[PDB]
Amino acid sequence: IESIIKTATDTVKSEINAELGVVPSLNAVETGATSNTEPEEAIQTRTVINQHGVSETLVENFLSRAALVSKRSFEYKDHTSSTARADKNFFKWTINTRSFVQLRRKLELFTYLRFDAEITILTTVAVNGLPDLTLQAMFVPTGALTPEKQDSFHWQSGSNASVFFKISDPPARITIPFMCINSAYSVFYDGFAGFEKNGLYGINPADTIGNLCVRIVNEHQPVGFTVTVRVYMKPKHIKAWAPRPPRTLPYMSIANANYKGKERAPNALSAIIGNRDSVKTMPHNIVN
Amino acid sequence: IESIIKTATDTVKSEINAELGVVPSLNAVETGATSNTEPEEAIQTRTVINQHGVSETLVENFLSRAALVSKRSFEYKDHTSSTARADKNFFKWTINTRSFVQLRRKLELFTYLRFDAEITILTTVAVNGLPDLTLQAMFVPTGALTPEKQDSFHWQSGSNASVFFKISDPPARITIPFMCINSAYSVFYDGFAGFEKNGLYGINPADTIGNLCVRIVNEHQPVGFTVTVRVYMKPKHIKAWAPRPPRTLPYMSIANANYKGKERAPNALSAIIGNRDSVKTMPHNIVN
Amino acid sequence: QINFYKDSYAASASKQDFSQDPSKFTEPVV
Amino acid sequence: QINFYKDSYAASASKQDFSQDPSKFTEPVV
Amino acid sequence: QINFYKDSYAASASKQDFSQDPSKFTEPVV
Amino acid sequence: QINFYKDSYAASASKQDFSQDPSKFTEPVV
Amino acid sequence: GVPTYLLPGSGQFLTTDDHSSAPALPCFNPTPEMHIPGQVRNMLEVVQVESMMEINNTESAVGMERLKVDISALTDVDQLLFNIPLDIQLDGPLRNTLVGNISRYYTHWSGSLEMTFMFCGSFMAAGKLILCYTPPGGSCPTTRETAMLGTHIVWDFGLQSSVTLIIPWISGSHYRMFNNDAKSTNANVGYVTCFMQTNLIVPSESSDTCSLIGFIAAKDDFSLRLMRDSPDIGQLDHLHAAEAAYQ
Amino acid sequence: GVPTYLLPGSGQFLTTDDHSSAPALPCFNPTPEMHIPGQVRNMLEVVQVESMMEINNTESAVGMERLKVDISALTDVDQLLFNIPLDIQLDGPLRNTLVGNISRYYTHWSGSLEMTFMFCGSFMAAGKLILCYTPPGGSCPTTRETAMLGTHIVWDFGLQSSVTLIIPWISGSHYRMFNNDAKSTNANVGYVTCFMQTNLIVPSESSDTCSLIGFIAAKDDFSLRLMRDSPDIGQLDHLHAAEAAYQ
Repeated sequence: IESIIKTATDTVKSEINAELGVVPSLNAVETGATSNTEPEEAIQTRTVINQHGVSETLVENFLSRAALVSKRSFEYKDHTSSTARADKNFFKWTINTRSFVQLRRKLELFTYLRFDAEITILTTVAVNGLPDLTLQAMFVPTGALTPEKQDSFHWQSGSNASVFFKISDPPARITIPFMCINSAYSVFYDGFAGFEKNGLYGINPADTIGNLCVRIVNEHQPVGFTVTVRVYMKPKHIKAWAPRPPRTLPYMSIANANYKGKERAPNALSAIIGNRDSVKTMPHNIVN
Repeated sequence: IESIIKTATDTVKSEINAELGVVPSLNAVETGATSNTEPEEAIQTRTVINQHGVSETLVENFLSRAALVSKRSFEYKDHTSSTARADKNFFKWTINTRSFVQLRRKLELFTYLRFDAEITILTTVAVNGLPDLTLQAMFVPTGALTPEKQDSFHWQSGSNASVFFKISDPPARITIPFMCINSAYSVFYDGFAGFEKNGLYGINPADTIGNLCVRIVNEHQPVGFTVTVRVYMKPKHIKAWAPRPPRTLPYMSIANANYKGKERAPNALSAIIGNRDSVKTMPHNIVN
Repeated sequence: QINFYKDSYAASASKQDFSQDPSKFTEPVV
Repeated sequence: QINFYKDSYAASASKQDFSQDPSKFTEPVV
Repeated sequence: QINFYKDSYAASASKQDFSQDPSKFTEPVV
Repeated sequence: QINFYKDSYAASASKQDFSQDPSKFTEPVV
Repeated sequence: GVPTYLLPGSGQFLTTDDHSSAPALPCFNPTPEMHIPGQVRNMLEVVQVESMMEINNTESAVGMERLKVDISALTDVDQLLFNIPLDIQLDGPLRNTLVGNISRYYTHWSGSLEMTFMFCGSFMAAGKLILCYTPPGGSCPTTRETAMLGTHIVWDFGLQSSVTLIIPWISGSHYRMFNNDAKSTNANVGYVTCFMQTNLIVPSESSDTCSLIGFIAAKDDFSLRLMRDSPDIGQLDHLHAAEAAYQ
Repeated sequence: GVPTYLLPGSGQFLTTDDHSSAPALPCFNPTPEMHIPGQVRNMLEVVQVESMMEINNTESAVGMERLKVDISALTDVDQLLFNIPLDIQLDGPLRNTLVGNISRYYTHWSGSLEMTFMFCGSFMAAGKLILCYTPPGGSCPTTRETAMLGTHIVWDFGLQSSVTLIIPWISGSHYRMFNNDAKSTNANVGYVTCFMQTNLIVPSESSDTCSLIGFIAAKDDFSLRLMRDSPDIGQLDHLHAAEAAYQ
């Protein structure tokens, strides 16, 4: 029965119940249903008008908190002598909820999510005075042509949604829409992306938002700067389906749900909850 | 039949069709009409309520993305000893969609365009601390008197629409109206501008917006700065006529539609699409 | 609340959907 | 949407013209 | 258009006076 | 004019009181 | 134009602010909403589902032996079988539950709990248990005469194989905090203990060491507020291939 | 005045934002709108127009020989003539088409395609072809018994010189992506193959090697979203005379 629930439910008073046939404490877990034993039906209650709002447990309010999804300190200098592995004043980033575990465990509570990403790009700068650098954050789709240089002609943004912003400005906030080809983001994808057997397991590219190619629009300055670009994603307009067990073991990788666990309890493989002495030993005991 | 189409069309269900005389798969390309064979008329379909919106394919949404049209890094220093070819703290720019190929290929999809330019001028600065320079971007019409110095008396802007802006400010955004003498910008001009036979082919000056003379309002400072001025044009209020084949070969010049093509396929002259082994060879084959 | 944009996804978060149905989880039986 | 200017070209982009006629392209015949 | 000041001269430019009389120049005769 | 504060003294200057009585100065006699 | 002035709090990025922001892809048509089964619109739907306690959170219970409690036939009278730490917000048997892992995204919680114990002996195994929720203040009761003064349920083993020990919301305060102090009056919940009412009595062909699977859900009284990040997960370094998401 | 505060996203130039901006030339009178023929108000008008496939995208087909497929009289039974890669978003015969070049300004596409094949033999040339759209999952079918199990059309050569192989929109997902991975379940479209139904049979005065011009348009079902810049064009350096636009 679907009903609008704004506050937690009231408790009716109850009296002495001595009745054959009606055993409300006795329930069947084997049916899979959670026990419907009301607190009135189990113990003797008073009338309580419960005014506690349930609004902070809304899945919209649960997940619409702008959490960190990307962070790169990258050097901002002459890159004529640097190696061809570091960021030559730009970084591509396939937009990925899996990189940071606080938002990842929250989004992996559910199986399917339908949200709009409210990407806030916080750029901060340190010296190896601070410059007022202008940054471009060109939104490239999944697999499309990502730039090769800082001053390459992919940054002209004929159709890719670039956002130009400065360090001295407030952080650039754009709204990435619901960009899955399916009706929800498959947070877990039990299956393979490709038709051949070489495809990566669990990684649905429909779950992938796209690339976030971020460069610094200014040319290279005679001193080098370490520019750290933090990206904050706020899921919004959130519809969520099929909740899951929250992940207890520590994450190993962003590409999959591999597990190793801690060496000892808590959150270990053989023992998730921290150990105690016996089953009849109370750890936090009020001894006076 | 002109009709308002907000979503893609639904698919009606169909049944087994065995009818003489009515051959909907058989059509005539020689009439020039594209084949009106519905998917119901060719194969046996189900009822599909198609809710896919067609709004992102609107020509307004197609072309109203602010793309790069100009980019000059120019030195900002003492120009008393520099040669008389470089930018002595100012640059003139005949406003030109043809300089950068992402917006150019999009605007050369059509023959005639009627749009309002939403010019955003992003000025960014590098040292050869950063200064907070003030820039003037005086809009000069096509062929009118362009300034000769930084501190010349053409910059007083008695009637030319100057926009004064700083590097520390948000980028200066003005709206150039539909400024063609004709009812649309001739993107392609099969003809000559002059009455004599010396005129440049393809360049209609009615298609030309005008000059964008941009100087730095500050005087010369004891150290030299490299100031890069990026200009972003967003076509808006767009009416578009007579679409064309998209250009496959790489551009050679901004003044004309010359072509050389790549050395090899793809996008070569003798072979636009990349080659394969045979006509019966499938390149991306699902081999298990 | 404010939403001066032309896109309905660009609005603020819809923190008003108080309809819940726990009986598809606590009593999923027929 | 907002348009506090005195010129009608200075407004935002008119992304509302959903009238299309493909039959002047797909069926250009008489 | 906006004019949140207390002085009527402080407003924007009145670019709306389309009344013209060229006949006091082109035909100034009696 | 605008006055988004909760205090009536915090408003703009009241430059509208055109009531004058010079006859308590120019003719102060009984 | 419009005479404005910047307040304190201008240009600052609060993470939990709720403001309409600029759409990156204009006139985007999202994928049409399909009825996917099992929509959660409120996290208290997830909390009210039963989920197994690790009452056997000891050593030598490796992995899955932590979810069940081995009870045996006893020669002594009225013996303690297990006791359960009731700190949802702290580490203990309630932590890795649906009522526990979701409430560790919060700080203040209210409402009644719901402990369900499913006996998993033989059909020939007959026994009776008492399940005493003692409201806090004193020590964990070790004898049954001490514990049955509190809120309890006495459970016969027959056709129905589960009781519900409703843990009533007995608190002075409207909610209860996390503090890292399990012995605080604002945080401590009480003690659920279990004693042999009579005994676990099996015949010669049943196993002498039967099991108990302990569930906990929350009720419709339950409530959570003051959202925080979970202490159940951590991150010491970057995850593997997270540098390869940038390459 | 008005108590305001700057949000995150203040003073940033998003390229695709839609805001009214300051007019440079005030009280400008634009040129009056004249009825110019053939207005495109929606790019799906351009997509639904037929346009030639380069099915013969091989070597030794130089220039215009790539647009036609040479079919001949065959001595073997039920031979493969051509197969067409159906990746609109990737490089292949559909790329340089009106359905292809416009969809490479997008990433996600839906709706049914429309392949039209115009036979360009003699009037005396009689023949029959089958045009099998195989939905993806397996290899490209090389024998006709493998391919006619899929969606096909059998085409006689007579007065009407063209069929329409409707490629139906068979996808699990609502749309289909670009990924640079042509073998992905989200991106792969299937395989259109062509086999001799009977044979191409010409008399002694017709040319033995007739031709097929393959068109593709899209249908009214078609849709495009998630706009991107085209990979069909590039820019390594500045174009010629682009420095002379500043002089």
